[PDB]
Amino acid sequence: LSKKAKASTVDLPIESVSLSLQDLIGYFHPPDEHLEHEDKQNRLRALKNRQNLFQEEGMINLVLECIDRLHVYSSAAHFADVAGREAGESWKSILNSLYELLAALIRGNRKNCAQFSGSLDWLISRLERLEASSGILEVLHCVLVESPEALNIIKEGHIKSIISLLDKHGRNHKVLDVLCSLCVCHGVAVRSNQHLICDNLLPGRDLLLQTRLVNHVSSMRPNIFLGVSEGSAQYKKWYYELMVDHTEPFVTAEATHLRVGWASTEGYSPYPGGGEEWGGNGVGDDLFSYGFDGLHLWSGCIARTVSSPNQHLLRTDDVISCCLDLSAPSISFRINGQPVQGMFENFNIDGLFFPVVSFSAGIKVRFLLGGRHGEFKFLPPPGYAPCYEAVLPKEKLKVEHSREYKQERTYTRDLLGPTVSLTQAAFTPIPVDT
Amino acid sequence: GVEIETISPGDGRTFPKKGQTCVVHYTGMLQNGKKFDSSRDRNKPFKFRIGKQEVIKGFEEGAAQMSLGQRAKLTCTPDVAYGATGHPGVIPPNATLIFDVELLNLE
Amino acid sequence: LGVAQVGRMNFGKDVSTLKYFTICGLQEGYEPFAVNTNRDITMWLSKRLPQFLQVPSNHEHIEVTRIDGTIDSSPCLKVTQKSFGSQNSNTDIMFYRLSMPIECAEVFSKRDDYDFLMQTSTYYYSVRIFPGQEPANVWVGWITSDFHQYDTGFDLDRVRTVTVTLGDEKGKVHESIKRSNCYMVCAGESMSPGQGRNNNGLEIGCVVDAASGLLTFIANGKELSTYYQVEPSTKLFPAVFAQATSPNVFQFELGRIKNVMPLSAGLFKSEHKNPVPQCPPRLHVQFLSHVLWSRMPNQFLKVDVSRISERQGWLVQCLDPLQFMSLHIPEENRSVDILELTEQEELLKFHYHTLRLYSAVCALGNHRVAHALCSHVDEPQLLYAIENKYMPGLLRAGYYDLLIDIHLSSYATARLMMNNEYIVPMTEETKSITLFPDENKKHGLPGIGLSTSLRPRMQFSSPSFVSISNECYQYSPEFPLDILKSKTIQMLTEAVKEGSLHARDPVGGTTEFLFVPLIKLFYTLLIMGIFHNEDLKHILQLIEPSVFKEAPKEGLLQMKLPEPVKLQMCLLLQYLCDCQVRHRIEAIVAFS
Amino acid sequence: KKSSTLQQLISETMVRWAQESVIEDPELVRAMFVLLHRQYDGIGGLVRALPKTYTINGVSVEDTINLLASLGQIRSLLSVRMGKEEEKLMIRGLGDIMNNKVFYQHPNLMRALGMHETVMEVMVNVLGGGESKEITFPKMVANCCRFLCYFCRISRQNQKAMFDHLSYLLENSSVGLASPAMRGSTPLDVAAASVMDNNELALALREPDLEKVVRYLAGCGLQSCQMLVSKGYPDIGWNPVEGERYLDFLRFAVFCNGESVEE
Amino acid sequence: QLILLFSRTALTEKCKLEEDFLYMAYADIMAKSCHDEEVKSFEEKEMEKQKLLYQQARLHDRGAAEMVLQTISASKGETGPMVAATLKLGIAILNGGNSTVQQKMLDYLKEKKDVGFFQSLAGLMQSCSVLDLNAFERQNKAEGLGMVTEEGSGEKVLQDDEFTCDLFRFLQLLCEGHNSDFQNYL
Repeated sequence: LSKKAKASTVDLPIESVSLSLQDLIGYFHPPDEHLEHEDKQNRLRALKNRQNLFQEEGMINLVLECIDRLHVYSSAAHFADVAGREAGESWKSILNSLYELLAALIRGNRKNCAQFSGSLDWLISRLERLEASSGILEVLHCVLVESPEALNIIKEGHIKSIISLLDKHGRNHKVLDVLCSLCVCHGVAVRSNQHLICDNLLPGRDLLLQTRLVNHVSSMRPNIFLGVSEGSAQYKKWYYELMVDHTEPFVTAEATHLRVGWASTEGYSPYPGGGEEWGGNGVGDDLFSYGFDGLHLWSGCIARTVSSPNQHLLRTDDVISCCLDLSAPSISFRINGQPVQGMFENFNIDGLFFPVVSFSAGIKVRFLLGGRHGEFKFLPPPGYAPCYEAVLPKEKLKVEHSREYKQERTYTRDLLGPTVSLTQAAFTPIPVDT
Repeated sequence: GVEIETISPGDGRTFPKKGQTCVVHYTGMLQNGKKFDSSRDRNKPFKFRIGKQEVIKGFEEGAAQMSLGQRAKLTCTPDVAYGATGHPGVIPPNATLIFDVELLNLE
Repeated sequence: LGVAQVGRMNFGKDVSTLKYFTICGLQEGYEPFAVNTNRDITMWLSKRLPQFLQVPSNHEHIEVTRIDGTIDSSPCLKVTQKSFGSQNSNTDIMFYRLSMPIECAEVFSKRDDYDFLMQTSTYYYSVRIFPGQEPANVWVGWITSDFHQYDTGFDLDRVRTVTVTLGDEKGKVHESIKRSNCYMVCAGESMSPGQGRNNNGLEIGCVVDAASGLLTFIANGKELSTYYQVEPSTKLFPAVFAQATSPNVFQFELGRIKNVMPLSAGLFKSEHKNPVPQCPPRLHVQFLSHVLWSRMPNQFLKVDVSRISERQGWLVQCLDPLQFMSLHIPEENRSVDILELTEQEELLKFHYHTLRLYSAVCALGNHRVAHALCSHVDEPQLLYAIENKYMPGLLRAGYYDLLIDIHLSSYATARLMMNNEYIVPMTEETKSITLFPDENKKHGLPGIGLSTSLRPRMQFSSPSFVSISNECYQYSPEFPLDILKSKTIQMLTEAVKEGSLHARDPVGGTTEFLFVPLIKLFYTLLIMGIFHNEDLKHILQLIEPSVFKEAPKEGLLQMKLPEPVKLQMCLLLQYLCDCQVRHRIEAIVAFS
Repeated sequence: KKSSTLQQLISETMVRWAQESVIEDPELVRAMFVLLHRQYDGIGGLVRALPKTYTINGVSVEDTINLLASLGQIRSLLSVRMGKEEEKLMIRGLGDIMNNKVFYQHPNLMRALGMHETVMEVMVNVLGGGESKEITFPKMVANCCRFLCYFCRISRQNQKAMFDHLSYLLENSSVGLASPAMRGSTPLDVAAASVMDNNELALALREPDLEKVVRYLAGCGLQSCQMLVSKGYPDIGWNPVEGERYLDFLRFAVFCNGESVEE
Repeated sequence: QLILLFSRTALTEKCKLEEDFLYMAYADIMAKSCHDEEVKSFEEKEMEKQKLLYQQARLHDRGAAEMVLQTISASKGETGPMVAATLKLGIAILNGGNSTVQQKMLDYLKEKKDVGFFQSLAGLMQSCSVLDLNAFERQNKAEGLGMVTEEGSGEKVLQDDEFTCDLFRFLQLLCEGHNSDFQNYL
C-alpha cells in the first residue's frame, strides 16, 4: 500500500489480524484475583513461559514493526483513503490491540523489559499522538516498573516530553504514576530523575493543583437598600462612616483582611450579587462590590494602589468615610478626614447599593450611619445624605450578615429558598394609561 | 531595581547600621500573587546580617531602606533577585518577587 | 424550598431534639440519620452562581465536534445543536468558552516575516458563524474568570464594568482604567454591509496583543471600530455567546492570520514558538450551566453585633480565627475548598497522585527536593490537613505521608539503620544503669529510663528561599516537633475515645483512613525518639491501660482493628521489644 | 489474670488475633508470628545482640560518633542509584573514615558493623551496572578497592573476613588491570591483599580459584587487549599487562612469609 | 495459618529459595515439639509411641507434610539452612514410620505430579559432600605449623555430615514399614 503501489490486488487480512490480536490478548491475559493461590501461580508460570518463548522468537520486534507501519499514516481517515474503508475503521482498533499485546508481552518480565530498553526511545517519541498516547503510556509504565535498565537510559528530554504530555493533554494520573516510577524503582532512588522532575514540573505552578491556607472572610451590611431609577423617589447621594477600634494585623500566618465600601445587588434582589457566600472573598473581589483597604481600591478582585496623606493599612483609631453618588456614578473615600486620591465611577447602576464591610478574624469596628445610629466624626460633603435616612418607615435599621447562613446550631439553622425581588425598596409611582 | 512601598510606618529614625543583624518577618510572593515563602508560616523570625552576602541583594537593599518597626512591600526585579537562572523548583526563571517585610528588631 | 420558604432539617444527632420521634419511629426500630456520629453531617446545597464546565457527551441540546486541522484547513472546534426544531427544545442564549485562557503580559511596554512572527506577542483566533444562523444572536469575544452572569436577555449594555480613576492630590487625573469581565462585539452589528454569506460564513477574528493588552476584532478582513484595553496580567478566555437559530452554530477556528500567532501558542508554553496551529485535547469547549452543588462550611466566623449607643453606633467584632485549605485550578483561574473534593472524584484522584509524586520526588533523603517542596506545601497546610476531620481519606493519607517524607523520613531511616547496633560509651551514666528500677523485680515501662547507647545526631535546616547560603540542602527541613507530638497524642486519644463506641463517621470515611496515617505518624515519632517520659507514659496508657499502668477503657490492642492497623500495631510492639533489648544490653555492659 | 508484662501482652494478643480471624495479609501473618517468636525467644534476642554490641571509653565518644555518621552516610548511599554526586559523597566518606582514628584502633568494631561488607555491595552493584561494557566511576571503584585493601592490612581477622568474599573478586578480577596508575586499586589487588602474608589463608586457597586465575592468564596470553588496541597500540598476540597482574596474584598465592606453600 | 503461610511462600514461583529466619525458627520449634526427647516397660513404650503419634498428628493434620514437600521441591537441589530445617521437620513428622504421613506425602506427590521434588532430591544428593583428604592434609599442616584457630574448628572435611545423615534418614523413613507403593514410586 505504501511506496505508491496502491491497488486492490494487495492482500490486507484486516479481519484475520483483528481476530488474531484478540486471541493473543486472551492468550496472554493475566490470572484474575479471585483464583486460588496454586492456580494463580500455575497461570503466572504459564504466562511467563509464553512470554519467554515469544521473546526468543522475536515477536516484540514484529509487533513494533507493525506499529511503525501503522503510524506511517496520520489518522484513520488517511488510512481509509490509502487502503479502503474496512482498513479505515479498523486502524484505531488494530493499533490499540497491538499496544495491548505489547504491554501483555512485556508485563512482569524482567528480561523482556530489559530488551525493550533499546526501543524505549522510539516509543516515547509518539506520546503526543492522541491515538497511541494511552497504549504508549501503559507500555512505558510496565517497562519502567520492571526494568532498572529502563530507568538507566531515561534522559532529560524524555521527562520533558512526559511533562509536556501532562501540559497538552490535561490531568492524567497515569502520567504521575509514570513519573513516580521514574523517581523510585525497587526501593532505589534516582537523584537525576528526582531533580529533573522537580525542576521541570514544580516551579511552573501551572499544571498541578495549588494548595494554600486561606482565612475565612465574612461580610456585613446594614439593612439599607440604595438605588437609582427613572421615576424613583430615592436620593442620589449617600454617606456613612466606619471607625476601627481595634485590628490585629496578623492573627494567623496570613494578613488580616479588612475592607470597607459599597456593594451592589443583582437586579432588585435583596441578596448580594455575583459573590462567593462562604469565605475567602470580601468587598471588591467581584464586579458588584467596591472596597478600600487603606492602601488600594478593590474591584473585580484587582487592587490599584491609591495615594493618601500618610497612607497606611487600616489600623486602630481609623475613620473611613464612604460617599456614594448615584446621579453621576461615583464612589469616594476619605481616611481620617483627608481625601483619598482615587475614585470608582461609571459602574452599573441597575441594582441596589448598600454599605458593606468585609473582614477576617481579628477586628473590632463600628458603623456610624448618623443620627441615633452613630455620630459622624466628620461633616458629610454638602448635598450628601446620611445613610440612616434611607430606612423604610416600617423597617428598622439593623446590621446583619450579608449572606443568609451564619454560625448556628445544625438543627436550628434556617434553610432558605429563593427570596422575592425587592421592588418596594425603590418607589416609582405609576400612572394610569391615558 | 528594588522599589519599596510603606504599609505600616516605623519609627523613621532607627535604620540598620553596617554590621547589624536585622530580624524580620517576611512573606514572599511572585508577581502573579502566588506565595512561595513566608517566615510567619515557619513561626520563626528571620535573622540576617547586613552587608555580609547572606540574602539576595534585593531583600538586602529593601531591609536597608527600612526603619525599625516598619512594614513594607519590596518589589525586586530578577536581576536583583535571582537573575535568568532562577531558583530550581521554587522560583521560575526571570521572576519578579514581592516581599511583605516587617522589621521587628535590630541587633 | 421555593420562593420565601424556610425549613429546618434535623438529622437526629441529638435524639433529645427530635420532638415526634418517640410517637412514631422509636418503637418501629428506625434510627435517626445521625444516631451514631461524632460530627455534624455536611450539608450540600444547589449553587446559586452558575459556573463553566465541559459540555457533557449526553447533553440534550449541545453537541461539540473537534475537526482535526488538515494541510489546508485550520483546526476547528465546531459548536452545533442536537435537537433543534423539535418539541420542548430550549431556545435560549448559551455561553460557550474555551477551557484555557490567554494571559496578558505582567508589564505593558510603553507574507509573514519569520523574525517578527517569532518575536511577536499577538495571538489570534476566529469564530465562524455558519450561514443560516442569525449573527444578531451571536456575540464573539473574550471573558475573564469573573463572568457568572447567566441572563436570557444578554446585551453588551448590561456588562458588569467599572472605572478606577487615579489622580494626585491636586485633582489632575493621572489614569483611568476601564475594567469589565466581558469583552465582546455583536456579530449582527459587526457585519455592516449586508451579504448573502455564500462564499463563506461570518468569520469574526479576535486578536489580543498581550504585550500591550489590546483587543481588536476583524469582521471580513477589515478592522472593526470596537476595541478594548485590558489590564496587565489579565486572563481572557475565548468565548462565544450564541442563541441557536440553526443546527450548526459556529466554529472556534484556531488558525492564524498574517504576522500573528495562533491561540495554541499563547495557551501552551511548549508550543509558544510554534506558528503551526494546534488544538490539543486539554483545550475544549465549556458552557455556562447551573447543574452543580456547593458545600456548606461546617463552621462559620463568630461575629458579635450590638448597637452600642446613639453616639457610638453599631459594633461588629470578630476575634476567633478560622481558616480553610484552598485548592486552585490553574488553567481555570478559580479556587475551591479542598473539602469539596469529597465529591469531585477526578480532582481527588489527581491530587492524591500529585501528593504521591511529591513523596516520590523527595523519597530517600533528597533534602534539596524536600526544601523545594516546602514552598508548595508548608507547615500550616500540613498541620491543617493532619488535624482536619472532614478531609477525604485519600488526601489525608497523602498529606500524612508527605509530612513524614519531607520532615521525618530521613532521620527515621537513619536511626532505623543503626537500631540493631549497640555502641555503649562506658561512663558513670552507663554504670548507673540497672536491669530493674528497684528491688521489686517489676519491669519498667519500655523506652523510659536512662539510655546511654550512641545514637545519630538529629539536625534540621530552616527552609528559606531568600538566603543564598547554599548550605541548607543538607538535613531535612525543620518542623515544630513539640507541636507535632502533642497534637498527635491528643488526636490519637480522641480517636481511641470515639472509636471505642464504633461510630459510623470515622475521619476520612473509614476506620483505616482514620487510624493508619495517625498511627504511622506516631510510630515515626517514636522511631525518631522525640517522645520522652510523660508523653511516652501517656501514649503507652493509650495503647494498653492495664499492662502499662504506673505503680470500657480499652486500648488499641483490643479495639477490633483492621489488618493494616494490626500491622502498624505489630510495628509498635516490635519497637517496644527493641527498646527492651537495648535496655538489657546497657545493663549487661554496666554489670560487666 | 492480667498480663502485667509486655511479653505476655504481645503473646496473648497475637494468639487472640490469629484465632479470632483468618488473616488475609501474608505480611500481617509474618509480623504476628515474628512477634510471637521474639516473645518466646528472649534469650535469642541477646544471642543476636551481643555479637553486635561494643563498648568504648569516654575519650573516643566524639570520633566514634563521627565514624558512625560517616558509615550512616555510606549506608544511605545504598538506596540511591549511583552517580557523580554519589561518587563524590562516597569518596569523601571513605576519606573521613580513614582519617578517623577509631578505624585503626577498633578493627573489631568495624568488623561488627560490617562496613567492609557495605563497601563490598557498593562495588558489586556498581560493577554490575555496565558489567558487560566499560565500567563507570573508575575513581570510586579504585577508592573502594583501596579501602578494602587497607581493611585487609589493618588486622588478620579483617583479612579473613575479606577472604570470605574471594570468589567474587577473582570472578571480576579483570576490572582495571589494563588501566595504569590504578595499580593497587583493583579487585584482584583486594584478593591479593586478602591472601597476602597469611599462611592459613594460603592453605584455605583451593584449586578452583587458582584455576580461574590460570584461565584468565591463558586468555590474556592468547588474545590481545581490546581497549589497548582501541587506543591504538600495536596488535600483538597477547596481553602482557594483565598477564603480569595475574602472575603477581599467583605469586602471592604460592609464596608467603619467605617460604613456598608446596601444595 | 502459619503452615499455610509457609506453604504459600514455598509454592510462590521464585528463581531461588530465599532464606527465611521465621521458617528456620518455626520449623525447629515444630520438630522439637514432635520429638520431645531401668529399661522402660511395655506400657511406658506404648505411652511414648501414642504421644509421638498425637504430636505428629498435630502437624500433619494442618499441612505440614505438604509444606515439607513443597519446600524441598523449591530448594531446587541447593543445600542450605532452608532444606536442612525442612528435612529435620520431615524426619520429626515421619519418625516411627508414620503410615498416615507417608500416605499424605505420596498422595500429594501423585496428584501434583511434582517432578521438581525428585529433581531437587537428586540435586541435594549430588551436592552432598564426602571426606576431603586434601583439606585434612592442609589442616594438619596448619596445626603442625601451630597457627591457633581463633575462629571455629575447621569443618571443611565432610562439611554437612548431619545434613547428609538427615536427608538419607528422611528417605529411609519415607519407606519404613515396607511401604511398597512409595518404594516403587522412588
